[PDB]
Amino acid sequence: TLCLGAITTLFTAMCALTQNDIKKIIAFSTSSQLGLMMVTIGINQPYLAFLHICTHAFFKAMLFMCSGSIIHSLNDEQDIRKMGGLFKAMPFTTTALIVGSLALTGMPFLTGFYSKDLIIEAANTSYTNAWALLMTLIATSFTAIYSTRIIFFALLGQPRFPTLVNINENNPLLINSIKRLLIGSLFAGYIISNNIPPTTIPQMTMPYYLKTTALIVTILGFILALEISNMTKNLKYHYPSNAFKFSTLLGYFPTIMHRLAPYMNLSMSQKSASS
Amino acid sequence: KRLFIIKPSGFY
Amino acid sequence: SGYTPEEKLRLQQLRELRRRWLKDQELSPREPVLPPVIYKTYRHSIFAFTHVLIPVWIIHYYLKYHVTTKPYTIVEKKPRIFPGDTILETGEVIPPMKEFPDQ
Amino acid sequence: AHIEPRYRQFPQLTRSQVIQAEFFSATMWFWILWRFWHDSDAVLGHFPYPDPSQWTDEELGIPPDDE
Amino acid sequence: ITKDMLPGPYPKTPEERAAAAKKYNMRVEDYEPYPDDGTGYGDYPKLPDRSQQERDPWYDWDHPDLRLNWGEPMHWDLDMYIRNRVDTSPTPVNWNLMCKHLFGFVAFMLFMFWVGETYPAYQPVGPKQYPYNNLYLERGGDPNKEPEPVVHYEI
Amino acid sequence: MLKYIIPTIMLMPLTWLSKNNMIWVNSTAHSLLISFTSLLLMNQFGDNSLNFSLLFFSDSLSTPLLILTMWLLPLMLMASQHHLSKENLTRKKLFITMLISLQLFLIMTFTAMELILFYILFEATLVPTLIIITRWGNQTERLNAGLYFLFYTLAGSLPLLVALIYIQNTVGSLNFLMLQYWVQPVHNSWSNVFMWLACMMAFMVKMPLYGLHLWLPKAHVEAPIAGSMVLAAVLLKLGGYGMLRITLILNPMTDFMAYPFIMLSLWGMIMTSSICLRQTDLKSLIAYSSVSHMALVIVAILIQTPWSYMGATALMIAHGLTSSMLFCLANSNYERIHSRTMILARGLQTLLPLMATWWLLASLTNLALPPTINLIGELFVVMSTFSWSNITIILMGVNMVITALYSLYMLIMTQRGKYTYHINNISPSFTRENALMSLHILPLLLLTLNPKIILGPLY
Amino acid sequence: AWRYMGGFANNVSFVGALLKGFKWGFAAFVVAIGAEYYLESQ
Amino acid sequence: PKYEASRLSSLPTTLDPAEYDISSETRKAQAERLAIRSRLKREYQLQYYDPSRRGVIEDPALVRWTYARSANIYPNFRPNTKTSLLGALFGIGPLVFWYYVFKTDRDRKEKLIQEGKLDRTFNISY
Amino acid sequence: PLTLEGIKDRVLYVLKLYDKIDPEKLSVNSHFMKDLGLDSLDQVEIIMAMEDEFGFEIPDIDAEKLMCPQEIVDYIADKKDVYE
Amino acid sequence: YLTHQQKVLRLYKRALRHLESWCIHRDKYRYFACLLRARFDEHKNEKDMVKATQLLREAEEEFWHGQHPQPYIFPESPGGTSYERYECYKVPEWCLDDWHPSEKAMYPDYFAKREQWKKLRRESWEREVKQLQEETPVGGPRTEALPPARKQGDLPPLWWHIVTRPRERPM
Amino acid sequence: GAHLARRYLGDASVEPDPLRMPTFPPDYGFPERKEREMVATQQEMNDAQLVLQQRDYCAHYLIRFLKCKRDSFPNFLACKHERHDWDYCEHLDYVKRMKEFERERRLLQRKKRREQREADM
Amino acid sequence: SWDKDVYPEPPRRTPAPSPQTSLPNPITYLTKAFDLLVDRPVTLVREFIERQHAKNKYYYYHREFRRVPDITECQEKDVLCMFEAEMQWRRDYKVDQEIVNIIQERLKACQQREGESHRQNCAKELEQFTQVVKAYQDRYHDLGAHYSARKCLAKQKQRMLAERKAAKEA
Ligand SMILES: CCCCCCCCCCCCO[C@@H]1O[C@H](CO)[C@@H](O[C@H]2O[C@H](CO)[C@@H](O)[C@H](O)[C@H]2O)[C@H](O)[C@H]1O
Ligand SMILES: CCCCCCCCCCCCO[C@@H]1O[C@H](CO)[C@@H](O[C@H]2O[C@H](CO)[C@@H](O)[C@H](O)[C@H]2O)[C@H](O)[C@H]1O
Ligand SMILES: CCCCCCCCCCCCO[C@@H]1O[C@H](CO)[C@@H](O[C@H]2O[C@H](CO)[C@@H](O)[C@H](O)[C@H]2O)[C@H](O)[C@H]1O
Ligand SMILES: CCCCCCCCCCCCO[C@@H]1O[C@H](CO)[C@@H](O[C@H]2O[C@H](CO)[C@@H](O)[C@H](O)[C@H]2O)[C@H](O)[C@H]1O
Ligand SMILES: *C(=O)CCCCCCCCCCCCC
Repeated sequence: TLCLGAITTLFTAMCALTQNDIKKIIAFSTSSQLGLMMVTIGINQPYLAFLHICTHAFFKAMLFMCSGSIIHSLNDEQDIRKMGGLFKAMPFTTTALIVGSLALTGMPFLTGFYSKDLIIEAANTSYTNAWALLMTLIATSFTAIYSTRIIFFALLGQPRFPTLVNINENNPLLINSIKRLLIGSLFAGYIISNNIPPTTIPQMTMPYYLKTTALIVTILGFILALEISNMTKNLKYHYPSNAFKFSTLLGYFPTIMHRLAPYMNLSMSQKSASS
Repeated sequence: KRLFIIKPSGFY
Repeated sequence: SGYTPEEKLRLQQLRELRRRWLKDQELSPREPVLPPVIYKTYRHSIFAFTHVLIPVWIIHYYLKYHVTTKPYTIVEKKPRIFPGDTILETGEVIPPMKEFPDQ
Repeated sequence: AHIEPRYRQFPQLTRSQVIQAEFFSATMWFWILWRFWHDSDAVLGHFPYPDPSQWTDEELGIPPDDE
Repeated sequence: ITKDMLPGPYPKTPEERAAAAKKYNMRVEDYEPYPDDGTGYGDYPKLPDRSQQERDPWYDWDHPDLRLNWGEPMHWDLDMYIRNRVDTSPTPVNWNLMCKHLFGFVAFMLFMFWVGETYPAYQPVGPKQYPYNNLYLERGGDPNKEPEPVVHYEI
Repeated sequence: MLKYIIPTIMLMPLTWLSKNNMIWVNSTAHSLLISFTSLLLMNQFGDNSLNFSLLFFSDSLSTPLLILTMWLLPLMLMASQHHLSKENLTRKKLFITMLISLQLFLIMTFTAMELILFYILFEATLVPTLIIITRWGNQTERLNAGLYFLFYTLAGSLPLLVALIYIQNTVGSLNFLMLQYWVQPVHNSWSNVFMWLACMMAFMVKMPLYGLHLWLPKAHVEAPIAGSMVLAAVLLKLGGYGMLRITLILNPMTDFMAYPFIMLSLWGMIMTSSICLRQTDLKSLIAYSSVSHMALVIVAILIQTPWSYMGATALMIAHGLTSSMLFCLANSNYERIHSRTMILARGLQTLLPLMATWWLLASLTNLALPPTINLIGELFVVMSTFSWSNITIILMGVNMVITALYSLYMLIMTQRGKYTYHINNISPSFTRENALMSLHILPLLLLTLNPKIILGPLY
Repeated sequence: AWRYMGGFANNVSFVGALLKGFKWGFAAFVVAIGAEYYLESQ
Repeated sequence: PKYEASRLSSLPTTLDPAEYDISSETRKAQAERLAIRSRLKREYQLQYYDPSRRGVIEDPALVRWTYARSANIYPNFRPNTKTSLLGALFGIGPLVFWYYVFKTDRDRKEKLIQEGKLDRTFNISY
Repeated sequence: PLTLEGIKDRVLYVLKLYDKIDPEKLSVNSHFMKDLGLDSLDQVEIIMAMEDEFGFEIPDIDAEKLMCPQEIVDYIADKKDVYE
Repeated sequence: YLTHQQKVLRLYKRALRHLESWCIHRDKYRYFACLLRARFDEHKNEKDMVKATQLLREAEEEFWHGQHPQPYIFPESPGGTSYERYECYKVPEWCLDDWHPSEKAMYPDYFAKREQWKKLRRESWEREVKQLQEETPVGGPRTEALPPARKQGDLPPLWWHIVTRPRERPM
Repeated sequence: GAHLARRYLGDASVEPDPLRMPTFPPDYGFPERKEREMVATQQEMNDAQLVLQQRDYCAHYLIRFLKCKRDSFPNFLACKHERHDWDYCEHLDYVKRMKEFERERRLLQRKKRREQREADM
Repeated sequence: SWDKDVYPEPPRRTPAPSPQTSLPNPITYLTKAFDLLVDRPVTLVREFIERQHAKNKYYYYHREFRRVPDITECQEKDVLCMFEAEMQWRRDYKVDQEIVNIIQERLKACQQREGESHRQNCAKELEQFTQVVKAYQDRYHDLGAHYSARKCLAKQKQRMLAERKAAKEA
């Protein structure tokens, strides 16, 4: 389970780096976060895996709700390349989207910090597969990058959406529902962590560089993400690499597996079994 | 305005 | 590479009919001709009564007088007992722990 | 509706959405700062981490070579 | 449908081929039956092994969901080539390259996980110590057989 | 059983002496009353079976099959009365008479104490069934389907007759209660190998076993709806019921004689399930689905464990209602578009919303969604075959995946997508059709609340 | 041109976006800890 | 880097060298294809648009397809070296393969049970 | 909620922001080639501007036929079921 | 079925849309859109059609190498996120013929006007068939094109399923 | 990390095996080595229903904390002092395990050193 | 309501409330509200129903099956004796299934009741479960779907023959 979770969290975070559909980026975010839970199972921390389930429910549900708010305002547009310039046009969805992204990336003392950071320390100081540990830390950096990608392309810069402006997030059903999850995305982790009874002996003694690894790699992820995002504004035209194509097309797994396996099975059915 | 919605019969 | 005059004429004629058809989808004023905080608490008062109080009465009656009258149907984890606790059933007093080494 | 679409222009905004959005953004930062003030150890370290190289051979029970 | 409009045996003469092409609403230059082995295709046309997803989506098909026209010959494996099933569309990356990169990625990761098990990470600490003979009774130990003592010391 | 045989017989004078326009009303009403009284057979004991007389007995195996049989008759009259509307009065009554006579043979077949009596009634069901297919089937190929059905059965059942008579000479009795006490072990020999095959092949052909199944897709594509319902619901189970009884006297030879038939079933179910993914005719697809489900029953019967026998019984009842539903659903489309081609009429959920719900519910039971009795039966078989050999779970698991794929494929293709533009006669679902669908699914789902009554003697 | 004019002319930077609400969050925080220092001092 | 087509990834039409080298003989063939398609389109539309029609427009192409995919196979089947070897390879072979898998597994299990080395401590359901 | 006049205004609005068209010699019936003196590459760019304006694609087979503003207005009104 | 001009103009539109997918930002896209337009303009007046075909073939190979693996798609275009989304709500108009009389009674005005359209369709059909007969060559039509109505009071042949098709947003 | 580089790249013979340590007698070099005291009795831990992995040499602090939590309900911000006492005890426990590792490492380095001394004659 | 010896339970030890806070316990007030709003009305309805029942007291009985000769005392092929011996064996088999169920129920209740101390405090229940399962397995396991007293007796004799053989060589 440790190695299954590690390849999952790394591979799906890599896929999210180049997705353009907003719902797909957040979908790959879930797969990456699920892989982290599977890593927590692997290092024998079931109650930490359970805590992440509870904290993740708040900000992940908000992120989809915020994306639905944007999609609705742009007449069912889901491509981030056609968003932009929404930071002031949709102030409340912006606030929720920023809070949700900060909770996902483990900003200290938001709901996501009370699970993920404990998970990273537990993994860092455990007797564990060294490769799985590295894949998990890199995936934590990639979380910062693809969260930056949503904020940068959806909210900042200049509008890239059509000319008839129909932006409107002033429905009380929309505001109130997101509001409650915003409050949860700030305090739920703190409230839960302070009320559950201890069932393990949490590891609290470690070197400084194992205690802050989650925060550092996340910050480096944000900085590196900003370099990439700003380079898209330079008047330079770039050819794609194999790594870019591999990330965009999801490692070719759906392309190969969803064509080959159905073909082989469906061909066996008619040619050999039936006829 | 309001437009007629074509639906299959729901009576039966 | 534009419409031929015959293509243009056909599109114009279908366009006239299509717009007439779409207009005829508008409902007339009478259609559909149909056959023959105090409030807020009351709305929430009736809901609490019918969806919480009535169900809990039924569940409590069912648990108390049918389920808990059979062995092992409801099994509780026995309460934790700590040094210095007093027991209600017996009145027994649990002794305290030793004196801790200073730390 | 009470919000009318605009053409090639910044949209109409209500005061409620702007004020509410700022209050919750300000709430986020107060919470972080307030938590960081009182619980900075949760981010930086709870206890000191010792240097094992500075433990004497006497307290670790390491006899001299010729013992 | 008369019997002259139904599939027949594999065509031998050129006149049969012309008759079969007409029955299937094809040009005789396009008509081509499946090779005459024992399989049992008869004279049914062999059409390109292409998914319906590859057909033009803007043309006004009689069956838009299937992208078929009434009366046109159906591929033998049409039910396998509906848009819900097997796609054969051109890919931006060559098929063989995609297989190389996917397998290479998976094979590399499996190797590293095996490497990471052989050289695990761990902290420089001794074993965790437990009282009462390593919790002999708490772990279900037999209370009638005295356990071999486990003694822990201060440091 | 006379309290069921005689009122079943009385259905025939009732149909022939009814007013011309009341033949469907009268036969349907009174066969529902007979179905109601059949619930008295639930007087079952923990140790002894319900032994009525020298001729007939009921136990926990035959009782659920009896209730399914008597329930199906009114459902078959409901399903048939529309496509038979043009038929002249005398031939309508002859059709109903064949259905009634089929029920009479079936209820006697499932309660016959003596195995040779079971044989004769087991064989008698062929006659009306063959008449229904060949006389009232729609297409030219019903004549061939009649022949394949007739001669596949007799090729196996005639050797069974010789074996049964041989057993009576050797043992002195074929009474099933007697055999329970006088059974002697079957020793290894070439004579006993062929006695085993004679005792089993007839039931295998009816189930049908993979390799002897080719008659069944033929029979279904040509039969009228009532023929398909009784074929799928009950007539296939004559083989299972027969196997469950006769295996008593075949031990311990079944230990090794079952191997080839377990391999055919275990591999057969994956082949037939895969075949369903490519079927173009809706009736043929449902027919191949039956072969796959009944392959589980053969395995369960052959490995002879309490869990496998309980699962076999539940599967037989659950499949009976589900497959009968699916044929009725497919027929209701046929009565509108007059074609069995699955891809002809698509997107029917847009035009027939409530009929699409019945389609969804039938598909979900076909893929064995928990806690339906379809799943209970399948699960109990999977549990017992795992002990028989842990490797079977791979084959069992793969079949579960393929079963879901073809069940939902059938639902997606016919109910979802875009409707076919030129098919403009999809008239709203009739009350009769909706009632027919609900009279299948409702008892099926109600049985989930008290599954013990369909679990058989081993419960 | 409309995308670079009017209410769209000036958008925040990424760091400016993350710091939305920091000013008042800091103002409230400073008042809160000053009050806490007072209550403890008494 | 040239495009390499595969069974499950066709050559793009714009990279097909036969797409550009178009002769008068190839334009003649394309015209004849469009005539067949147009003739069938007209035949369909005359029934599809007929206000008095209610039912299904029977499509002989669909009937031919369903007929070919079933009834037409055995008449055009020939027992020869190909179908016999495919018939044997995927007809008898899997049964023999699975027979040995399960038979070997069950012999091993039965030998351990008789010798008392298979753990069946709590096994009382079967 | 589009109207026929609303579609016409936006179609002409886009064309008045195209530097290759004189805004004073443009009417709903101006032919892009025979009147405004544009070429087919210019026409392809106009269609792309309309696609962005109204947020939907116009297929190449239909796009190549739209050779005046009115034809574009008629094409858009048809796709969107605009009758007033 | 595509001329050389049609092939070139399709590649230009297709290449610009993939360029826009790479550039994202409007000012950046405008810059490279003009550079790409210049490349098409240099060979605008090529006369040697063999050279023109070679230029088109090489350009297509260039497009294939440089295409975006995940280009932008309008939501309701084929392959888009809203494509076919509302097909489940589209109900054919013939379904109203099966409505129960009480259902029809709720819209007396709509169904009175519906009967006028059905009358118009009925009285127009014979002339539509005749017009197609007398305008179709002996060997049947050679193209899918249909003609307009010629006289006054006539309707274009085969108009019903175009005029009465479901609305794009039918609910 | 650091120790891992030494063991895997450097000389594994002078590095502790975390899965086998200790390999020297507890009293080797430690005249009068005291026993680890245990405050909580087996019955107290059993009644408190501590998770087995929590029934270590710091259980008395965990038991004191758990009692405070139940008594201070609904004030979930109390028991900070008791929680720190249990956390601090576990820190001291962890440091003792670091000392065992360091002690084992230095003994192995001494063993190797003596063997160089012995075989260099 | 049930026999406490068959379904045993340790004496329950509940600690007394010992608050260390000035805040009120919300559970204490909800408990009072639940007792007043839910329990008391429920109790009143039940007491009305129990009064009606007390007016119509009647009884049912647990059927007693006299012992009859077992399959060991039946002559070969004597169906009349075999039938009575077989039915008795089937009744005992059903009873032995429920005895295993009672022991399994005891084991499952102990596991939940003892919480995190269950591995130590449930040894007696685990031992009893192990023994009854062994005894049950000896009697009935491997008989097949067509089981009987005859097959059960044959299995027992095979086990007896193995036990004698080992004892001799010892
Ligand atoms: C337990 C404590 C939790 C923390 C509580 C903190 C409460 C703080 C409430 C602050 C309310 C501020 O409310 C909001 O502030 C921003 C400040 O940019 C104002 O925004 C202001 O600047 C922007 C441009 O920068 C312009 O629109 C304008 O100059 C002005 O509105 C909003 O008009 C006002 O609605
Ligand atoms: C933290 C990340 C951990 C996972 C990192 C995994 C990376 C491992 C990648 C291994 C797969 C590389 O596989 C290899 O790729 C190169 C470059 O395309 C291919 O190279 C080949 O393809 C290219 C492109 O057609 C051509 O230059 C030429 O045909 C040839 O060089 C090899 O045929 C292939 O074997
Ligand atoms: C001593 C041995 C002989 C024993 C005979 C015992 C029964 C004698 C019955 C004599 C009366 C039979 O009745 C005769 O048959 C049927 C049923 O009634 C009637 O005709 C029937 O037509 C149709 C059915 O076909 C129905 O509407 C209805 O059943 C009846 O009207 C005849 O109009 C009547 O003349
Ligand atoms: C193994 C136990 C069961 C074995 C049962 C085998 C017994 C024979 C069963 C079928 C009997 C049908 O009897 C006869 O069979 C042949 C084909 O087989 C049918 O004929 C059918 O197939 C043949 C051969 O492809 C065609 O030439 C013919 O056009 C077609 O109608 C006859 O129309 C039917 O009258
Ligand atoms: C020291 O306390 C341990 C810190 C963990 C370092 C892990 C290094 C991961 C590098 C890749 C692993 C390759 C497989 C051996």
